[PDB]
Amino acid sequence: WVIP
Amino acid sequence: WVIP
Amino acid sequence: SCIQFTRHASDVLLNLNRLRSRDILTDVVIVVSREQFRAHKTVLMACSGLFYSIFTDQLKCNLSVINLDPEINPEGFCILLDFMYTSRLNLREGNIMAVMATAMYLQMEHVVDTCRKFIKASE
Amino acid sequence: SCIQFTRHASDVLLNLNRLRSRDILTDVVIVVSREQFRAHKTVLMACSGLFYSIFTDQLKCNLSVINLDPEINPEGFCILLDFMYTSRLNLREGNIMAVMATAMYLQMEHVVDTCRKFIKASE
Ligand SMILES: N#Cc1cnn2c(Nc3ccc4c(c3)CC(=O)N4)cc(Cl)nc12
Ligand SMILES: N#Cc1cnn2c(Nc3ccc4c(c3)CC(=O)N4)cc(Cl)nc12
Ligand SMILES: [Cl-]
Ligand SMILES: [Cl-]
Repeated sequence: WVIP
Repeated sequence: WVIP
Repeated sequence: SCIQFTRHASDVLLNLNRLRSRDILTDVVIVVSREQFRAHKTVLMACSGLFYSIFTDQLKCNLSVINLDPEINPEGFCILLDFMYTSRLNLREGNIMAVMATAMYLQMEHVVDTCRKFIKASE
Repeated sequence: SCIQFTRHASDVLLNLNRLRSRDILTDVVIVVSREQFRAHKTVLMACSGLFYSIFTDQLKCNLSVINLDPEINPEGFCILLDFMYTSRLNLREGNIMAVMATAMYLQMEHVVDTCRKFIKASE
């Protein structure tokens, strides 16, 4: 999971 | 396009 | 010896979400209490262990309407349906419990994982 | 303020290709001369300007069989259909001309681009  |  | 187009899978998913927004080739309505959500069975199966089980069933595969358990929260479902079609999860303090419960029911393990990690960080 | 699962779009596409291999929820047969290819209209539209045009048509949207132009090469179509469902393009010296012609007909601009670049490098 990432900060887009 | 890339070499996978 | 294939070559691979990096953005292809994302581009496909973007067009599947455009089809959903325009209600094109949607083949099921998911009923969550008083709310209805139109979707494509193939996308639902590709994202959810629950829908994969439902739509591989020789009878349920032909249903146009699927009613979820009355304990399922419509907003939580909405957030997860948006995630299915975009890879983006609108996870907030006010919705995390509903999102995690919905993801457990829908059998969306990666969403459950992250909900568990975000909850553990706040305790 | 969304979070994003990096592998989600690829995971969706992998499951769409699994559905195709098992012939689950396929809703169209593409006929290319003597050969037939089963697929999902939603994936075809998401990948191809030609299929996007065909399946948004108020009459063609309901057809179960689509016949391509007799000049279309079945292997070239097969290679492009595999690309649609995997992001992988089996581009070879022996098939590049057929793949490029098929990609132009199907309106798959990124495939056309690369075919043009690979041909330019060999001349
Ligand atoms: N054919 C087919 C096919 C269509 N969909 N699909 C799967 N869908 C799925 C099943 C379980 C889970 C998820 C997705 C996300 C998650 O957390 N669990 C799996 C397989 Cl092995 N195959 C298929
Ligand atoms: N709704 C919808 C929807 C479904 N599919 N789709 C598009 N599919 C497409 C159209 C043109 C081209 C390609 C894909 C690859 C290419 O080279 N050209 C576009 C839009 Cl703007 N919208 C949609
Ligand atoms: Cl997931
Ligand atoms: Cl393309």
